Amino acid sequence: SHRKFSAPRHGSLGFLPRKRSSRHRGKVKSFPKDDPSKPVHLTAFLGYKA
Amino acid sequence: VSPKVRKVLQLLRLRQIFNGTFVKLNKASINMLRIVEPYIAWGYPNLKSVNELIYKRGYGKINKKRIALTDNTLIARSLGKYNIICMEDLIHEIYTVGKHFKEANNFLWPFKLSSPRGGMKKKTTHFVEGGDAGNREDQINRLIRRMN
Amino acid sequence: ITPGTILIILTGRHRGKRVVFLKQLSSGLLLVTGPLSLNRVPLRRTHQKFVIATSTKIDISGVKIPKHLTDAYFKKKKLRKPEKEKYEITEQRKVDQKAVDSQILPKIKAVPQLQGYLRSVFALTNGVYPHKLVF
Amino acid sequence: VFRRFVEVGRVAYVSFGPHAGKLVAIVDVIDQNRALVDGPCTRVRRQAMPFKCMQLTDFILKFPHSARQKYVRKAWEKADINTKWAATRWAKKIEARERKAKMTDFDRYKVMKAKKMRNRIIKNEVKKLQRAALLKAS
Amino acid sequence: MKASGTLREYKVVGRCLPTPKCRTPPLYRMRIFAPNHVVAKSRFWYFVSQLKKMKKSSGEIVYCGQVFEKSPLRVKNFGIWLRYDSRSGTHNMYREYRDLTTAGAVTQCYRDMGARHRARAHSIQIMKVEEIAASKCRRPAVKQFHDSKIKFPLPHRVLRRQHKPRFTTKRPNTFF
Amino acid sequence: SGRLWCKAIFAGYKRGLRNQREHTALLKIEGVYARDETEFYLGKRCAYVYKAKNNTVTPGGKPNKTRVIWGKVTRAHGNSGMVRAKFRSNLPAKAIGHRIRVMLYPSRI
Amino acid sequence: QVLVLDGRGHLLGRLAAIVAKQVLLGRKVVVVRCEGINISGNFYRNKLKYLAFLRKRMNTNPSRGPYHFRAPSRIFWRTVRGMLPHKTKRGQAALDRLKVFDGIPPPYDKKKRMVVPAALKVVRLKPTRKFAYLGRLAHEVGWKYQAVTATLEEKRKEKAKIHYRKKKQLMRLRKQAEKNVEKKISKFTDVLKTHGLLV
RNA sequence: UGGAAUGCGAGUGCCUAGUGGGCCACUUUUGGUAAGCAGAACUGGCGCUGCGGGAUGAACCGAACGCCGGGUUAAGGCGCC
RNA sequence: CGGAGCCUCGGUUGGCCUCGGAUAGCCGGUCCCCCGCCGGGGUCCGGUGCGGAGAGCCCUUCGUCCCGGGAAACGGGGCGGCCGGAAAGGGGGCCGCCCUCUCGCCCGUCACGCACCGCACGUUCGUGGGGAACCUGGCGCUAAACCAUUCGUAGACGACC
Ligand SMILES: [Mg+2]
Ligand SMILES: [Mg+2]
Ligand SMILES: [Mg+2]
Ligand SMILES: [Mg+2]
Ligand SMILES: [Mg+2]
Ligand SMILES: [Mg+2]
Ligand SMILES: [Mg+2]
Ligand SMILES: [Mg+2]
Ligand SMILES: [Mg+2]
Ligand SMILES: [Mg+2]
Ligand SMILES: [Mg+2]
Ligand SMILES: [Mg+2]
Ligand SMILES: [Mg+2]
Ligand SMILES: [Mg+2]
Repeated sequence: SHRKFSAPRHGSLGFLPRKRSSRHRGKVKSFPKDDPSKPVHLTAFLGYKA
Repeated sequence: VSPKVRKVLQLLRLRQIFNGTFVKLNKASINMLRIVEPYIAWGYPNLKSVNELIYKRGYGKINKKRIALTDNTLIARSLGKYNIICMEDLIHEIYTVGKHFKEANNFLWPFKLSSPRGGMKKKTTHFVEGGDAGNREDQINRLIRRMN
Repeated sequence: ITPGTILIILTGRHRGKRVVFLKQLSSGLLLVTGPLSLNRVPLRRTHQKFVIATSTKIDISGVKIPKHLTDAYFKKKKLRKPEKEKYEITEQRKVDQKAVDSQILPKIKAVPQLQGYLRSVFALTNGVYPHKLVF
Repeated sequence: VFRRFVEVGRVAYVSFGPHAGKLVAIVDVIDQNRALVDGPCTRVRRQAMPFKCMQLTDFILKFPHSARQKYVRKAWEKADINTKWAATRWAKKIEARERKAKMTDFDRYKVMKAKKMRNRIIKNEVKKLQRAALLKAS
Repeated sequence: MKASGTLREYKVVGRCLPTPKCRTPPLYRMRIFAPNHVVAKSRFWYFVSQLKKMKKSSGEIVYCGQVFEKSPLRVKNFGIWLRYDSRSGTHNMYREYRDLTTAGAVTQCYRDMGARHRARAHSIQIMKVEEIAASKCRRPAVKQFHDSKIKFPLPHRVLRRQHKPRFTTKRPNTFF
Repeated sequence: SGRLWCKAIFAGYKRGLRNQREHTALLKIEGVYARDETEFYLGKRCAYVYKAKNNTVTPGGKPNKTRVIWGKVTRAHGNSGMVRAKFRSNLPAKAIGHRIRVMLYPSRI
Repeated sequence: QVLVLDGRGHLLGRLAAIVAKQVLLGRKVVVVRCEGINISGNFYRNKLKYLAFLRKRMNTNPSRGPYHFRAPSRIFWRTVRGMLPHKTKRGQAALDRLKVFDGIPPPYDKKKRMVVPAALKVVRLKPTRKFAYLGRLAHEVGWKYQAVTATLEEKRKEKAKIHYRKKKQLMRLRKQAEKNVEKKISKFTDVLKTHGLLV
């Protein structure tokens, strides 16, 4: 039978698996799309959380 | 097989599939063939069919045994009292339906014929419907060539 | 297979060679000659079931084959082993080879390129199927 | 764009069927799929024949539709379609196909030798032409 | 009846068996299109039984014989009058065909009635077959071939020898 | 020297859809793609030639690792040029999709 | 040894049935330009067929299958696998004898490609019927390398054209060479004509 | 002139187990809106029965079975599986 | 990088080194004319049941000897260099060389080879893949990983930093 009163599901299924990251250093999955008209520049950097 | 068809097929001596016998036609026998119509292919054989049926596949019922007709003495010892002393007399008594067709024909064991080479059309429906059952008249000879 | 036909041997050490048919022996085996000088096949018996008879025929009607080249002439001779015993080409066989070769060979050379044809060895290759071609 | 048309008198090469390899003339068109054709000078009885087993040739005879065989034979001879066909490249290609098909093993050997020397002569000439082409550019 | 193969035209003549009342019964004749004569005789009895108090038991076939086409090398138009049973009623039809033989035109009808109306041969009764002049034909499909200067090409010829070779280096051409 | 056999593939065994008759093999012969071209090959010897770990004798030769199962073409099969072949022992099922020599003897030409 | 087929202008299911029967007879096969393959029926109804296929997934764990490959080559690969006994050792060996490619990568780009006229769209379809492109189909269900495959295909065809003009020139010299040596090869030419090799 | 055809060797007597839940299909058929429902007639089946086909299946279609070789079939089929 | 064998695993028994494509249309030449960084378009000429054909092409092998005729001579075989290839990168061609032979191909002459006496697994890819070793010379290389210890950005234990 249907559930009596509706409710949104808990958590997001978009962040599965809820596992330990395989890398300690954050990985840039997607770099910004290159625009040839722009002057040469870098797109990322590493900092430490003070 | 239904009880009435099963009895009539036994009187014709067609107790097995692709078994063959000669039947002399008349009101008595033609109505029997109508009963077993869905179970038989029949027609009118020609002199060649009688020849080849009796030469290649001719077996005598001699002392209740199936003896191949490999000698004329086999025919003479059983049907000699009717003047039937050779395979040619036997073919003439069968083909012309002589006065002793009954004796000469019961002497012949039912012909064990092979499957029809080249296949059938449809054994479950009548010949006139495009099948194989019932009376096909002279067309039986075509069937005999492929089964003999 | 008529006398003078060029056959293709299909079995034995001589498989693939093209020989000249002489006659059928009384035992039914075929008598053929290379000739020896063209492909190194001597006067030798062979079964007709193991030859492909081509449509190439030479006229050897005027060739005299010695009457003594019979079945018993070619029958293998037993050799005893007690080391090994080897086959020795008898001097008679060499004389016999020349008698027949010295007639057939000039008849081969009357047909252009026939001698080269009998030097070559038959083989199947890519895209060549026996059922398709004419010998 | 089209050049060859099914019409009364069009001469067609029969490619497959009982009369494959023969020339017939379209005497009449029965329906979308069949034509009445005739082969008086090529040994084909007047009969119905599907368009599928036909290849149109460039020859057109002039006779009325359904004119009886006497006149299909008459127009065929006036145009000498038999020698005209054997003069086409189409007929020669068919002939070349079967000359090759009947090659005996000995014949095959002689072609293999002749091809061997011809190919070398042409190749050696091709090399010389290329070198001369080098001088012109240089 | 099965319309197997190409049909043939048969001339079937039959009558009632003679009796003391009528020692010479009249002879009835029908045009029967059938695969073989054995089927031809059977259909005859199926039709006369519909028109007369007659059946195989009380009558006999006097003559069964094929009617050969009289002008097999001529192109004709055939009008066919037929009745047939659809799923929900019976209908009379008139159809036209072009052929060389009358039996060939009837065979085209059985394939055609099966194709366009899902009609099995056991539900079709050919009543009449008449050769028709070009000026009397009604169906535009037949009439478009009444052109003494008929000409048309064969566009987009489809390769029918598709497995010889099965694998090839060059793509087929459809223009000839 | 050169090849003297026709190239054939061991397509499979004689079978229905749920019964397999391993005493008969179906051979696909190179270039034979109709039933009308199979006539040349009927009765021809067929050799399934393979190699094994242990050495074995050789007629007119010294022992090696080559082995053969002999057979012969017995009849055509279907309309597209397959032939039925019988062997002195049923072919192992590991041989499906591999080469089967078809010799040019016994010669009828 | 290997049978290299070109996927342009072939109907998906017809090529697979022929390709499946070839690998089951032990023949290695390579099919290139799997994005050039065609499917009969308009594009939208072919798109719908795949989107329905995309809805099939294990309700409790979609990671367990079915796997919905978006590359045209893998779509064709999965179609050939559908026509094989791929759960027996025999059919898996057959499936390893097949290689499928989007575009024509090396070394097959410098090799001759066969076609299957029994699967060719020009031969098998009526000219009016609608058909789809496996590439556009693939691109619109998540395939990601349509532009790069086409951009690389543009480079390949450019080189092939250069090679072809090199080949046409070598033919012109061959015809010209034959004229120059026409005298020396007359006797050899006759043998070829006499037996049909030259017309 | 053993008085229609066809086929077939018949008759007869003791002792006797298991069974006595059945169920299904063509046709006919009662009750019920109907039911893979309840109840009948005829025949044939399953039960007791494998085998080819219907992908799969008690009953459908074909055909019934000693252990084999060759040939040919039935019902069904012949893109690939 | 450059010798014998020993095992083991197999299958195979010439190669095709490439336009793009249209299919109610094509292909090849012609560039005399028009455009472009030798390529494209036009004109015209040829083919089109594709013959500049995958119904195809290339290679074709018994070996040697002797002397001829055609073919080559711009030739075969063989040690050093410059472009050239990236989608999953080339033991192709080009130029030198000092060497190396006038035989390689075709048609003839001349004879010979275990001619093993009818008989199968023959004939390649074949210096095949993998594993041990035995040698035998040339040039080179002398690392990490895991444990243990420590950290707490980590943690049930492993793992991780
Ligand atoms: Mg809700
Ligand atoms: Mg048969
Ligand atoms: Mg029934
Ligand atoms: Mg995704
Ligand atoms: Mg009880
Ligand atoms: Mg009940
Ligand atoms: Mg109950
Ligand atoms: Mg029970
Ligand atoms: Mg029972
Ligand atoms: Mg049963
Ligand atoms: Mg079902
Ligand atoms: Mg059997
Ligand atoms: Mg099936
Ligand atoms: Mg080997």
